[PDB]
Amino acid sequence: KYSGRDSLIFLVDASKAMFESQSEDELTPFDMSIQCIQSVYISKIISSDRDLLAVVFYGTEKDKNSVNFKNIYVLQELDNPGAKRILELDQFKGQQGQKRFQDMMGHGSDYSLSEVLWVCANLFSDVQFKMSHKRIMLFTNEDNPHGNDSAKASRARTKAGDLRDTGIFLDLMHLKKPGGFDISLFYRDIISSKLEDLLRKVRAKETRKRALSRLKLKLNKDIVISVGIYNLVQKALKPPPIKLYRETNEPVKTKTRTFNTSTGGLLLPSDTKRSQIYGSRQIILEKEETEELKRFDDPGLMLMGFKPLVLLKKHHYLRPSLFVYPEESLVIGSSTLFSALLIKCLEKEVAALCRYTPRRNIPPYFVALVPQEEELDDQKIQVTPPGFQLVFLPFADDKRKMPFTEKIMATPEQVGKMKAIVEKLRFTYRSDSFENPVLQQHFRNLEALALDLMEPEQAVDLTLPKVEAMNKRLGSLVDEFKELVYPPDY
Amino acid sequence: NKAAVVLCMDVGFTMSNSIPGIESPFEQAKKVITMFVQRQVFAENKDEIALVLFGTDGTDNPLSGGDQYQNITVHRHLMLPDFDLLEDIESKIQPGSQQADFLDALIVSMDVIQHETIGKKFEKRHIEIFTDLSSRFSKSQLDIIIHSLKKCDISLQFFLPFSLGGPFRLGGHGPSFPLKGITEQQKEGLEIVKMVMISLEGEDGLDEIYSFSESLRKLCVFKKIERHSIHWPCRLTIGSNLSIRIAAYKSILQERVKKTWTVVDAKTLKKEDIQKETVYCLNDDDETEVLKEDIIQGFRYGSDIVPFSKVDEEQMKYKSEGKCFSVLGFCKSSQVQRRFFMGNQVLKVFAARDDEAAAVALSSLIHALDDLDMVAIVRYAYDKRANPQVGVAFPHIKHNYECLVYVQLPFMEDLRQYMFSSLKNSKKYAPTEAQLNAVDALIDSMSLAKKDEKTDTLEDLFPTTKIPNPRFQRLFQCLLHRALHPREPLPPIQQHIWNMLNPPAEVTTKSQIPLSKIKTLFPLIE
Amino acid sequence: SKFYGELALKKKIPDTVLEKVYELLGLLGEVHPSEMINNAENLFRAFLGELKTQMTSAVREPKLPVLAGCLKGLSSLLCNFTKSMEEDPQTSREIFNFVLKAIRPQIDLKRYAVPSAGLRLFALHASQFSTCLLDNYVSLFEVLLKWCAHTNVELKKAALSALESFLKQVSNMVAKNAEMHKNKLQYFMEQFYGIIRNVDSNNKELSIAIRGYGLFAGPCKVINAKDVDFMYVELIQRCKQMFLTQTDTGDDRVYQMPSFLQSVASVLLYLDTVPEVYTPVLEHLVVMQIDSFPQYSPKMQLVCCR
DNA sequence: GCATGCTCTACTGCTTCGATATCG
DNA sequence: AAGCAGTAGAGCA
DNA sequence: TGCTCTACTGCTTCGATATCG
DNA sequence: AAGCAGTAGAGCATGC
Repeated sequence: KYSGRDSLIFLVDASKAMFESQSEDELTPFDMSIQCIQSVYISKIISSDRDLLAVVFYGTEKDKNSVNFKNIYVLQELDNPGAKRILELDQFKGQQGQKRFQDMMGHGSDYSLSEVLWVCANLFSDVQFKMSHKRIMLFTNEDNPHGNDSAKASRARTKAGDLRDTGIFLDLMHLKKPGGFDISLFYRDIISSKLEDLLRKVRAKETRKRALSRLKLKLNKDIVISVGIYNLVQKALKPPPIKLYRETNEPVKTKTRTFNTSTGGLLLPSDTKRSQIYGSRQIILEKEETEELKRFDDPGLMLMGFKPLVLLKKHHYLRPSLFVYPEESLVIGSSTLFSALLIKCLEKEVAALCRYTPRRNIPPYFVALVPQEEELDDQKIQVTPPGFQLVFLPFADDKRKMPFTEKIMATPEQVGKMKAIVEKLRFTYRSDSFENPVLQQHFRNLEALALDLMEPEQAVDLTLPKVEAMNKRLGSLVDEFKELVYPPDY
Repeated sequence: NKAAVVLCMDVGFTMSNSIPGIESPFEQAKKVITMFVQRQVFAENKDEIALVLFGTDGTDNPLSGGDQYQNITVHRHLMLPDFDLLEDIESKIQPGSQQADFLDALIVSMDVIQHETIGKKFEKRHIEIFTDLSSRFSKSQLDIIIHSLKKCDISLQFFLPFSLGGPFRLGGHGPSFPLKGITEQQKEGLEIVKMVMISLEGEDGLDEIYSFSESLRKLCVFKKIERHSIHWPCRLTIGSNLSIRIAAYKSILQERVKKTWTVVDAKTLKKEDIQKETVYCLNDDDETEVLKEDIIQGFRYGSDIVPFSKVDEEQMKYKSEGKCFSVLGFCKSSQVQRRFFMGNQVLKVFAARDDEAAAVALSSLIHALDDLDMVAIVRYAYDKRANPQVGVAFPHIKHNYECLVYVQLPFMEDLRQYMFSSLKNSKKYAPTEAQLNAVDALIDSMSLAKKDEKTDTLEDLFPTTKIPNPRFQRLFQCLLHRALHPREPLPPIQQHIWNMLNPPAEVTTKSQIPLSKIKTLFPLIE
Repeated sequence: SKFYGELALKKKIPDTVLEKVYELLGLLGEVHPSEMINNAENLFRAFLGELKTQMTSAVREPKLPVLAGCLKGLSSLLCNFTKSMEEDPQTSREIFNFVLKAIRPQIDLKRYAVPSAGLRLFALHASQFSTCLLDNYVSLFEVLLKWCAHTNVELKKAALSALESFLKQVSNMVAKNAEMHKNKLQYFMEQFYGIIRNVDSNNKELSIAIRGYGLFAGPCKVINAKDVDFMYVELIQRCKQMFLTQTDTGDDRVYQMPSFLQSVASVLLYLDTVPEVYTPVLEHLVVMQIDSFPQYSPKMQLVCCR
């Protein structure tokens, strides 16, 4: 589903022991859980801001819900992330926050059972949108809540079977009571530890999958194939700057007009023409003629023969390259021809040339279509799309020219020294992780007025190089590498 | 700067010659010249054009004796061209020819440029020369005019007719001469202009000559007339202190027009009697129309809207301390792929000037870097207003120039990656072997590259890097027609446009029976 | 002033509210035309400019419902501010060319909204364009006689009204001129002959034939004064053995009397030298009409009394 | 045989979000 | 609407 | 008389504006 | 471009 969304219930344990400091003086797992919750909401307020969230504490003294069972108390309903809801969730830190929890509910009772899974299910059974993922991240520690009676455990695993009947997926975050894999108890016929990822690897992203265009390619005049033209380097920037009326915190929604032929009144857009002026002579047109003269072809792609992959140099480009793929929605069974043409293009290295008009009215541009094949292994490592890529070519006034009158020689001694320098400064390039300085400091600067913690967190620059960590990686060959064959000496 | 372009025009006797059975060359001549004039007027550049014409039945020349300077008409002078010259060139479709010579047009035009060059700066000049190379000429003076053309510091480009020595329309990625298109005057004139052009320039003189066929589909009408580019100086740094002063120029960019459509109301044919404005109107309710000093530039956050309009972000904005061209590092892996380039312009960091020991140091740098797949990851910015961007610096070792070419790169906010259903392991979408051989015959018989001459360097026609773009051309000719023909509807687009923009139909005739094989072999389409 | 300032802003309104604001600018001009006496000129221009920039264009499908809105808006505005051809034979024929393009069929599409608007435009107002209907009457009659057999309830009786107003408008104009329209009169009368002598089903072709026959029995008495006398004899001799003799008592063919009676009245108003043999047939006819009441329908139940 | 009671699915149109040409 | 370096006219001389 | 400022200036950068699928 | 609903030309069963 495209406009479908994903829910998330955060279940927090507070009966006896997770409120304990583990006889330590570093941190309590309760405030660790509240750290994780506040970080995932401060991430998904700008990353994926239409998911459905909820947070439920179980086991305490009071109970407020819609079914009125004991030891189950919620604070938030399934909704969008609300900045007011996180400004009321941030107060549960420190000793006074623990005291605030203790004097608004306390904790401790003969706590829940199957019934907290029941209130999760009836929390899911009410919201009328579309659902795709339904995960429960439970925050608990112990490995036998059925430490005295077997009917509790039997009805708990039967209730988990009935929740996996409709398939609601729960996978807890186990706390570090041994710091890892030692307490491997019988909490395994319910589900099918790592928290630094949730703490800081979700800073500012966006997620979407649309299509941007659904065109057709014509080979001769009668070979029509239906393709979709996706974009894969979105070139994002900041959300738009809304205008606001001053005091009452409201938008403006301004208007515009045109009038005043030195008589006053109001003129409609029906009496409007366009013009161009050269000195004295002005060529006058109507707007229909202005939009008419940019008409050269139908919307579509036009085949113009083939080419081998040797002349289209990577010096040539003008556009973020798109991606194209066949769909069996318009023309029935065209992926068969596409799979055959893909097979012979990857077997005979050939790449096509085409003429492009994407929208319903546009001057053409020449494109080249390059084949591409997937890569895979056992971990579902799907990293490259099977299909075609569109490189865009310039026409006439783009390739300018330099004055061209410069040529000097060199002498082969510096090749090995430069090899030593590049092998000192050698690294595999990346897989990700060169995040945006301006956007990162902007979203943290917005966060500073959002949650009013203290101040702008200075978002650390990453585009700069570590000058000392390449100074000491280099060494004292800098001055000889300057003046080994070229001394300035003023 | 400023240039003084000269044109030489022949509508002489053989230019009044008939067809071969297809079309006349005189209308091609007038189409080429009117193309040059509309581009060099509608470019709004600062330049002087002069035209000279021979092949009429009059005599307009300050020197004219007998047959020496006979029918040599200096119709035009070195002025800024306007609509008057194109009015004249769609008022000169008459053949109307008496003529004897075409060599002396060059020297009378060069002499009137000698008598014109007073005061202004003319660093460069070009003449485009349109003789017919088949009428009678004379062998009177050659050494003086060769030395004058070598010494005048003015470039020249000559224009042959459509032949050199199937359905040729104007030019369509096809043949020039039908079966044999030469006479004896064409033989002696072509070998004489070949020896003059060889002695003038040399090897580029083999291609310093153009017909009407492929000079229509190439911008070789523009050579040493425009200013080259704009110089960019900076200082490259590697590590702490490897500051080398480096010059750089821009390259291929998505070109755009430089004229604004102007709003004109009806009944006035004017602009200044139009006030176009916006009103700041708080609606929300029954309206209370507000002023501009109520405006908090509020932003969106989740489910609310927050202030910090203007001066707060002027305080806590982002800086990156001036211009910078640093090197992050290098990478020996060739894992920067072909599909992540993401740039609205590409750069050539080139050299410096003024006793370029710095540029021979960069020549040493790139003559080291060129041997292996080791690239550079440059951090670039322009000023404090500019934004920082990392990108690839490709090596480029060539004959005359040694370049490094810089392209931008994505950040890990611009990538997106989602799952696709692959097609190799299919249960319904398997193509069979007769259909495989059909598409193999398709990709055979629809090719464009051909190899020959026993050296196996590739010969490929249809270069979609020299073909001009149709958009500003069609806009310019539609402007000219609505300027002169005062109330007619807009014409159809011209046929030499589609002559430039059409494929060679012989590959379609080669693969027509494959297309029938596809239609009769493959399963259902629609 | 508010709903005239409202539509001159940027093109953002999704066209179906533009339909109702056009019709409101019309209806507001229909009722109370003593407040918009100085600003009823430019509403013509704001309807017409939208008509041009919606209709004359060689690109994009025409915005459909805005045309129906603007057309019935001009229908509401054409009363009380009539710019007829008697002082301006330019804007009138301009509006007529626009409405002829609106009724220009050229295609067999569906959801007949805009030619329905054009039909009732030509119906409810027709006398404003005197001089520019005397040459395209074959074309108008052809497209209307195609539209009256559309097998649609809401469009057929909207076509009939434009048809009858067209005949009633051409009648006075073919009367008041001098002797030049014998071809037009004979062409109309011979097409009415060829329609009254079809025998398959078409009751409506028969009725429109009788109605035009009656409306043209008026201006025939100009020079001849004999064809008038042959007329009404043709009428009774055709009418009597069509409902009074048989299909009189039990049938479905009694839905036709007001046509015959309106025609007989229209010839008898300006007839001279009465025959005085057929009035004992005329009496049996009209008493059969007064008897034949309760198997009727309103909007026919009122014109039977008419 | 003309004017009503009763179903009916394809067409079109508005909203939501995202992408690209534009004057300054 | 904002900045950055090139390129012909003043001011002390 | 040459250097040193100096208002302009082409030309570039995002930025709010407009169009559409 | 996705999607979301609701009108409406178009037929069937029925009365006077």
